[PDB]
Amino acid sequence: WRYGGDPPWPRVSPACAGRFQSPVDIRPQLAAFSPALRPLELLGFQLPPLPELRLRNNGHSVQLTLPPGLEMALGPGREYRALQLHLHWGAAGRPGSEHTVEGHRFPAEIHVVHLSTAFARVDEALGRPGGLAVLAAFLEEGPEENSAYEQLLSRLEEIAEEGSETQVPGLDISALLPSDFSRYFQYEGSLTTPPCAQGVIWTVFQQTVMLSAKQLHTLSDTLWGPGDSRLQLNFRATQPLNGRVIEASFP
Amino acid sequence: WRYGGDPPWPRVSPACAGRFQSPVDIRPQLAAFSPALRPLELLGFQLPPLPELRLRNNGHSVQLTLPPGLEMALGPGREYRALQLHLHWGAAGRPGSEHTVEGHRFPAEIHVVHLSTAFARVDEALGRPGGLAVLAAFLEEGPEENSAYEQLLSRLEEIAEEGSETQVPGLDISALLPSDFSRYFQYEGSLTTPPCAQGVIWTVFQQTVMLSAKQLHTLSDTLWGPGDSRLQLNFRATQPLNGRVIEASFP
Ligand SMILES: CC#CCN1C(=O)c2ccc(S(N)(=O)=O)cc2S1(=O)=O
Ligand SMILES: CC#CCN1C(=O)c2ccc(S(N)(=O)=O)cc2S1(=O)=O
Ligand SMILES: [Zn+2]
Ligand SMILES: [Zn+2]
Repeated sequence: WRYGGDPPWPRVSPACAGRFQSPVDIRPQLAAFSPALRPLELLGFQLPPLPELRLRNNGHSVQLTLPPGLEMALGPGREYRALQLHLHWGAAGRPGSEHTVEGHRFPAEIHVVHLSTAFARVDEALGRPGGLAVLAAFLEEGPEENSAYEQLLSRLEEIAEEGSETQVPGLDISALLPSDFSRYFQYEGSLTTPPCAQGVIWTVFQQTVMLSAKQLHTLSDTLWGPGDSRLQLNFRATQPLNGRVIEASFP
Repeated sequence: WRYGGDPPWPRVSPACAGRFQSPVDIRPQLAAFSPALRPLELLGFQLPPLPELRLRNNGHSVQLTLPPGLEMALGPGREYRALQLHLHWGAAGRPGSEHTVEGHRFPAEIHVVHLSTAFARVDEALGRPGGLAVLAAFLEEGPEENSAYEQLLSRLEEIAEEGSETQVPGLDISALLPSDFSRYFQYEGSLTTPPCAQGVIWTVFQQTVMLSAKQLHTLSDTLWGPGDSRLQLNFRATQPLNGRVIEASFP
C-alpha cells in the first residue's frame, strides 16, 4: 500500500472500512466536557544521551524507537509504556496533519504510540479496546527554531533513502509535546494506516507545538518515500465519527 | 473462599489486594457528569421459553447462565455479550447490596456480567481494560409484586442445597433490570470475588427495581451455602475509590 496512490485501503485491509476509524475531525463545541479526564502522567521520558535510539525511514514516516521505561497513565491504574513515535506532514505550502480541528489541517502532527501494561506484546493489544494509546500533538509554524525537534530534523538528511536508519543520542521525549497535560481531546479509534486496527485510545492535545519554517520545510522536503518518489502528504483523510462523541478534559 | 471466614482473599488471589476494587460507595455529589455516556442498548434479551437456562446455587450466589446472542453496547464501538447474571442479598431486616449510595445499602443487587466482543473467553479478558462489563441494579422493597423476578424466585426452593441447579425457561432478561437505560453511574473496578481482576467497567443504574417484601424474603431465606448455614449477606465490603472518579450519564 502507498499514501495517495492505490491500492484502495479496504482492498489491502478490510479493517480500514470499519465504523470507528481514525483520524477524525475535532469540532470542540460538539466535544463533551468530561471532568473525570485527569492530567496525563508521563514518567521516564527524560532520556540521557546513551544509549542511542534507532531512527529509521520506513517509507511511510520517520520513526524513533523508544526504549523500555517510558511510562504513561490516561487515568488511575490505566497505564501504558511508550514503544515509538513518528510524524505526519504535508508538502511545500500544504499541511499534512492527520487530525483536523473544525476543518483546519495543521502543518504536521506527532504521534507517540504506547502499549497497555495489561498486554505483554503489541499483537495481543491490536484490536482490543484500550490495548494501544497514541498521544497526538499538532505542529504549527511559529517564529523560533524548536531545539527539541532539531535533534531529529538535523538527522533526517542521513536517512533520506526509504529503508535507511541511524542511531541518534537520547533526548527528552516529553520536550516534543505541548505544555498543558491537563487539556486534551480523547476518543477511541484505529491505526491510521493498515491494518487499521480499532480500539486505539486517541488523546489529542488542545495545545500546539511550534516549529520554524526551516524546520517544517526540512521535514517535508528531506525524505524520499516508495519508488523514485518524495515522502510527503503521509496522512489519512478524516473519518466519520459514526456516533462517537469526542471528549474534552476542559470546558 | 467464602464471606465471613478464611481463607483471606489475597492469599487466594493477589489481585484482591489491588488498589482499584469493587464494590464502591457512590456519592452522587462527587460524580462527574459526562454527556458522552449515552443510553445503554441491549439486543436478544427477550428470550423464548426454549431452550432452557441453567440456574445454579454455587454456594456464593444464585446464578443464571445466559445463552449466546445477548448483545450489549455501553456506547458506539463498546460492545459486549452477556455471560450470566446473579444476585447479592442480605437477611431478615438487613440489606445486602454490594454497592451503596451515600452509605445507604439497598436490600439486594442484580449483576449482569458481560464479555468484550474483542475476547473469545473470560480468561483472556481478566485484568484487561474494558474486558468484562457488569450491569448492576439495586432491588428495593416495593408495594406490588414483580412478575419478572417471580419466574426465578419460585425456583429457588429446588436449588436450596449448595452446589445444586435446575433448568428454568428463558425470559425477558431485560425485565429484570430498570426501564431507564439513560441514567446511570459508570466506573472502572474489579470483580467482587477471587480472582478480583481489575479493568472491569461497572455501570450502576440509579433507577431501582421493585420486589414485594415476600419476594425479598424468598431470596434471602431460601438458599443454603457452605456448612450448615444459610446463604445470606453475600456482598463484599465497600472498597475505597482511591482517586477514581465515578461518572454520571446525567447532570
Ligand atoms: C501490524 C502492526 C503494527 C504496528 N503499527 C502500525 O502499523 C501503525 C500504523 C499507524 C500508527 S499511527 N498513525 O500512530 O496510528 C501506528 C502504528 S503501530 O502500532 O506502530
Ligand atoms: C476465572 C473466572 C471467571 C468468571 N467470573 C468470576 O470469577 C466472577 C466473580 C465475580 C463477579 S461479580 N460478583 O459480578 O463481580 C462475576 C464473575 S464472572 O466473570 O462470571
Ligand atoms: Zn501516526
Ligand atoms: Zn456480583
